[PDB]
Amino acid sequence: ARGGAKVVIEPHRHAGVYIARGKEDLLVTKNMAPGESVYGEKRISVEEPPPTKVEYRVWNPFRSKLAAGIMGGLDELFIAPGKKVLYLGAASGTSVSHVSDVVGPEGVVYAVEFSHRPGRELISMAKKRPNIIPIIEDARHPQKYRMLIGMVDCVFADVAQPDQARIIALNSHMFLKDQGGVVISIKANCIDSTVDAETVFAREVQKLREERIKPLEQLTLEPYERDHCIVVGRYMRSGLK
Amino acid sequence: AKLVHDVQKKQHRERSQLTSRSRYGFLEKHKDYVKRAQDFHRKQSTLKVLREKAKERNPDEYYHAMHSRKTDAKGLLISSRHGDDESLSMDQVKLLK
Amino acid sequence: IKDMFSSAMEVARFEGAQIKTVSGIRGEIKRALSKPEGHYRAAFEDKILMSDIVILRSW
Amino acid sequence: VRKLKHHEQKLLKKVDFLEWKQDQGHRDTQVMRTYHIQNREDYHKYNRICGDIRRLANKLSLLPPTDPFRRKHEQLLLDKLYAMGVLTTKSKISDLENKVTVSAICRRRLPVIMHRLKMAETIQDAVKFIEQGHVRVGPNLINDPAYLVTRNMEDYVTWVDNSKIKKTLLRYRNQIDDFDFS
Amino acid sequence: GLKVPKAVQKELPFKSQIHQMKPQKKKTYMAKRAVVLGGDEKKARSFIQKVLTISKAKDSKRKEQKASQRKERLKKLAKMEEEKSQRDKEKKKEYFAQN
Amino acid sequence: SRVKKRKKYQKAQKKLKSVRAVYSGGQSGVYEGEKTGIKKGLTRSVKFKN
Amino acid sequence: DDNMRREVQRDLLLIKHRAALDPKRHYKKQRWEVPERFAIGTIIESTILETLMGDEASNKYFKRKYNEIQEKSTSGRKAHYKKMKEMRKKR
Amino acid sequence: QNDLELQQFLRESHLLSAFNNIVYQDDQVIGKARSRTLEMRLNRLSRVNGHQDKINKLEKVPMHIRRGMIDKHVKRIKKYEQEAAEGGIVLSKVKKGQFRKIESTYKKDIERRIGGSIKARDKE
Amino acid sequence: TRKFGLVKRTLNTKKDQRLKKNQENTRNIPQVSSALFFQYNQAIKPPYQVLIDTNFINFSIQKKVDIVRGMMDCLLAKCNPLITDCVMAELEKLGPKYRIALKLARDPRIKRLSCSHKGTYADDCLVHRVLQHKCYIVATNDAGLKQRIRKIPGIPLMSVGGHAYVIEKLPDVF
RNA sequence: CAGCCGCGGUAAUUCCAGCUCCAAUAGCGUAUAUU
Ligand SMILES: [Zn+2]
Repeated sequence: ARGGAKVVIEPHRHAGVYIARGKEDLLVTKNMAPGESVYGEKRISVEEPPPTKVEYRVWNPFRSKLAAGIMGGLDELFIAPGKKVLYLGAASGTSVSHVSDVVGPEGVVYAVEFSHRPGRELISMAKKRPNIIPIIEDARHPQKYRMLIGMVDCVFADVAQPDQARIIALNSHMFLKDQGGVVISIKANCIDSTVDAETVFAREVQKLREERIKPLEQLTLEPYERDHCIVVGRYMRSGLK
Repeated sequence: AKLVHDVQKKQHRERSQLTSRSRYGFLEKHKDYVKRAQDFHRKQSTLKVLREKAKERNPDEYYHAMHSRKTDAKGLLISSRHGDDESLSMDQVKLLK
Repeated sequence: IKDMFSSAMEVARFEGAQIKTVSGIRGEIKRALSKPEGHYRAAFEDKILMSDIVILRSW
Repeated sequence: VRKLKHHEQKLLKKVDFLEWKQDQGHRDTQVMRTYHIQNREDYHKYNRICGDIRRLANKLSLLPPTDPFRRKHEQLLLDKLYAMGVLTTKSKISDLENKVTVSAICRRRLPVIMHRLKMAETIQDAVKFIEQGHVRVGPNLINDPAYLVTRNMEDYVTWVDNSKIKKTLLRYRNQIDDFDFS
Repeated sequence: GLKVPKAVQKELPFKSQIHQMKPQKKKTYMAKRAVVLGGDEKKARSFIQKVLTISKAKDSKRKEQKASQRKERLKKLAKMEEEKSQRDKEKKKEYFAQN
Repeated sequence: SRVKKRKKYQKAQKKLKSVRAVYSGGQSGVYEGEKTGIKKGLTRSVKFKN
Repeated sequence: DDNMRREVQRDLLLIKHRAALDPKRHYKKQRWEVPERFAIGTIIESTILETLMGDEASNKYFKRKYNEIQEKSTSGRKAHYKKMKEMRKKR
Repeated sequence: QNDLELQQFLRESHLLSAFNNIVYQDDQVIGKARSRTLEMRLNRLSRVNGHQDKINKLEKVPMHIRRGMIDKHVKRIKKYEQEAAEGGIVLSKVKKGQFRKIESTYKKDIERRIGGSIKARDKE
Repeated sequence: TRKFGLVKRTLNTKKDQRLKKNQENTRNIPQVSSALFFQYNQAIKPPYQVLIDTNFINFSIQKKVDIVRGMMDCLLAKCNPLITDCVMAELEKLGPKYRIALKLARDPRIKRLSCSHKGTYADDCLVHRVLQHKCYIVATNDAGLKQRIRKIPGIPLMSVGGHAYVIEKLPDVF
């Protein structure tokens, strides 16, 4: 895949995601702000009828755990066009841009980041992408931005902390709708470096079950990542049974 | 091979057609004969089925496709090469020319 | 079949014998042809080929 | 009727407006759909005839097995039904209870006979061709679809002369002779 | 190929009749009319034909190799089935002696 | 015997890649893509049952 | 449109049959069919057919493999039959 | 005991008594007696090598219908035993779980519907 | 003009949606665990986590083997014994003949483990835990559950045999 | 079922190239007894 190479862009099974077919397949998203690259990724220009230029961006699975999961074969991605997503652990916003591309103009991405210096980049990106709201605040205390966030459709959590289960529970009990989706990226080394990764994943899944999130499906992100897991689950406030 | 020497399992090589008989071609063996005989038996079986069907045909059968299909003077079915028509109207012909 | 024998007397002693083809097709010597002398008629279980060789096993 | 809720179904387990136990699974409607039976009472007349056959077979069975009366009457019944065409075989006595069905009689009706004779592509086509006056059984024209064909009478089920169907098939084979009227 | 005699073809039933086209002797107007490009289009036609030929040959090769593999491992599983059946036959008689 | 254990380990290491996805380190060159393709109908996520 | 599929249909064949483009590159088993909706794009940092015909080593490989397939296809057929029957007529 | 027709006549003496209202021979016996005696003989032959579940399977009956039939039959059996105990009359011994065979059993053909005993209590 | 072959409209039991039987009318291949070699579970290491089944406790009491002490002697490493809600519910359903087993299960060295499934079936619950995560060791003496755990690769099995516990399919125990 | 045996040939012939695969390894099998 080089410059000037032709590809055929067709829809993925997931809504808002596309595949560029060629000698090598690519996962792509439709660019909200055409003509710019967030982190120097390859971009694909499609002329569509006067013809107006439409541009797509390549989603790197080594750079984004969500792309690694989609390529590894998740069944249910709750992130969809038009939906409200609460992104926890926004960082510079590389995967946040792709989440914004997936949810599209009608969607809203509440991107919560604690550190101020990646928060500057997140705020600057939010100008070109109007559906991203930067929340420069600790995700461990959701009561601070309760005036800012209301009733999201999905919660994605990419934060790597030992208490991420309590963080996810505290945000889901306030902002997540019932029968909503929770997509969690788990790093066993960041959670507990002593015990093995299978033990870490099992304990985190059990903690979600205690906090009333029902795990639907389980995935390990190889060969893109080592000892990284994605848990997709449903917030059943009524009852898991 | 529990109790067989590897000298017991030597390869016995195949013999060829005689040079005086080389005009007739390759010397068949059982492997060639089986292919020839199987081909003949398959052909004869389907020919027997066709003969039986031709014998047991009912003269009084009627199909709606008899209005479409045609039979030539020899008594065989006419199958159109291009038809799925063949004739062009004068309006089409004028534009094409 | 030709070249097996040299005369109809030689054929007539061996009439009724098993013969076979290098292919493996089995047959029987049936009668001696009048002309030419060494030739004979044989019946096999299948059609044989002009590339075939007919063999008769004796001791 | 809308779909019952869970608490309603428990109080209304027996409720069904479309399937009743007296309908017997709509077996009659199934058989008439299979063999294009137009009259509504034909299945039940056939069923009464099948019931007579099965009642007589049951009585012959309750007779002792080494009874010349029983053996003679069972062979008489098997031969008569086989000659009509209701029974495909004469081998077993038990076919007089197992293989006597309404469908067995309905397979001897004229449109089913024509469809098996390849005269018509469907039984419904055969029905229409019968009512339209194309079919004769011997010299006699039959415009009744309910007419039952015997094994002997199969050999004279043919197209009527001067039939457009007969002219069409002869014209297809290029064997139409207008002296014969086709 | 199979050669059906023309008498049988003449007497075959309507469903069972054989469709056999004749060659055409005369050039039709559409045959004369048809335009065939050259140069780069001819080279593209050559390229596509070679690519499709290689694709079909490769698919056939892979199917034949898979067929050989499944035949061998089916034979192995047949042997395993016989030995397991014999063991279960022995075990049933050994049980029923106790019961 | 050491050489045969070595070649057995190489064979098993080649076979494990066909059995399942194996971490081989992160990408070093630029992202060329998926050299074997992307399937949208196949799901490899192990699903929780009750 | 129909015209769009007509003008790009070879590009959509070289992707359907991409497993027969490089002897060293092998793909996962995908029975790819042309979708009802698609688009043709260009990567920002000449169609696939033109690039592949511009590559000369690939053309040499395609020609060699095609000739081998031709040998396999024509062996044992009518030409063999006629040569075998001519050997009998010659003497 | 090795003799056959004597043991058969003893076993089927109740059916012949019930339905002949002797004609014990197979070339003379007709009707329901013939049908039920053939069924008894065939069931007895099939019992030893047939799995009991596939051999004896009751006719499907609704719960309240079958429970009422069993209750009325048990009332009949208990009444019969009570009179045969008051007027001191010796009766054949019957097993603890199984029902007692009586004339109502043989005439009504109740054994097909309610079975010889209660399989649930027999299992427990 | 009238059509030919006129028939009375009736209920088509094959194709009518109002009837119940007609009213009734992606591929998932799970990934192989990265904890596993071809049959060897390499991620597992002490302290092990042992899912206990009810009959394991009963045979432990019959053979007078301490649970935590016996597991530590069997494995020569520290262990965490886990009793699920369905296992404790099965012990409670066992009745008043098993209150000793109930109390020895209530022992605080055994850590409880919550269940979010309907019913109380320890066999399917433990097998589902096993098929999800490869970090557990299944302690049981049930023949069927033993066969299921033996069919699942990478899962150690503990049993009560003779005087002490015996381990199976754990290469580390020498 | 099997096949070191073929038709010539023993300086005679270069052939399923020495048929392929598996496991332990200075060790590795069999028989019988026994937990
Ligand atoms: Zn449980």
